[PDB]
Amino acid sequence: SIHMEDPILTGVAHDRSEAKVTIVGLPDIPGYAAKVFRAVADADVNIDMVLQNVDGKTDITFTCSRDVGPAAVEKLDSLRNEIGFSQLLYDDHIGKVSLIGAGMRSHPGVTATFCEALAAVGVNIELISTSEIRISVLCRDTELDKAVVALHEAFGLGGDEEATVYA
Amino acid sequence: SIHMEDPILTGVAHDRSEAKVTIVGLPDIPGYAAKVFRAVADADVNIDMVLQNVDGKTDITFTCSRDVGPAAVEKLDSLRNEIGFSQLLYDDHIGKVSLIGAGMRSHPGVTATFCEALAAVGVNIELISTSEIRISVLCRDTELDKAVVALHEAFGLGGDEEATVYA
Repeated sequence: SIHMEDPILTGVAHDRSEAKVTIVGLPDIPGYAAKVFRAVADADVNIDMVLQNVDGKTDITFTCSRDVGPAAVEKLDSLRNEIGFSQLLYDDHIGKVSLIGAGMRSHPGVTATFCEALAAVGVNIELISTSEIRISVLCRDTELDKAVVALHEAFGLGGDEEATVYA
Repeated sequence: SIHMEDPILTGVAHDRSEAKVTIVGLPDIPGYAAKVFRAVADADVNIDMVLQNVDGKTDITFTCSRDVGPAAVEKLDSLRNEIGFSQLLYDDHIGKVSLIGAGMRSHPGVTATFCEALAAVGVNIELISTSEIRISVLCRDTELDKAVVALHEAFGLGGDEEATVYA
């Protein structure tokens, strides 16, 4: 489409078949995080919403599609000695809702308006990731439909044959 | 340039003047997270690497440029009653190193190779965010130069007048 000084919003996406994985109690020593990502690449699972958070320990979280969810954690567990973790967390009752677009990163107001919209329909955010081209949140599947609606409303979308330049 | 089935890597970026902000002890109730982002938008600070992690409480983390770092936390603190947090964390001795590109998200191996490269020069990852178009990590400023080098080496870049289609 239009593929400027204001952000372009091309749509609202949603995926109901999502899994959330947390590796708990990772040594904060160089090498260990890399093993986590190598294991996932070796197992051929495309991951998203990835983050690291803090003992001398750290946790890593990501999502992936449910269908490969169990394959992910198995691979991960098969390397419990080499990766130093104490626990693997798993949540397959969540879905991802997203604002797609471009140039979103210089306008933090978009993210705030994104969240204000979900809050207004009492949607709870479990994870959030943002980029130039996507703002995604992870929530329970029971709330995906009201989230999509709220987003469409808040941003004047749409078709989605519509795109918008939002101010 | 070239702006395919393999990822395009257009460069390695680095920014030494970075600040890391953590809002600690946020009520996991709809509305509060949105207040955090609204405060930042109101204060006109472009944020990045944003994440939410877990009591009934949650934490949010992000980065921004140092020059506006203190303005961020001030704004945040000015709303300590309305936002429910117990603590604000602040780190201005870190920098961001990034792999720029497109189509990176279907190849988790890139992220793993990214991390393997930093691990090999004993760089510690404090934050990581990934997208189709950027993989960034936050580390101490004392390690930025060796990180940039290691990345260039690992991915056959570059100029950066070079771009690569990596396999």
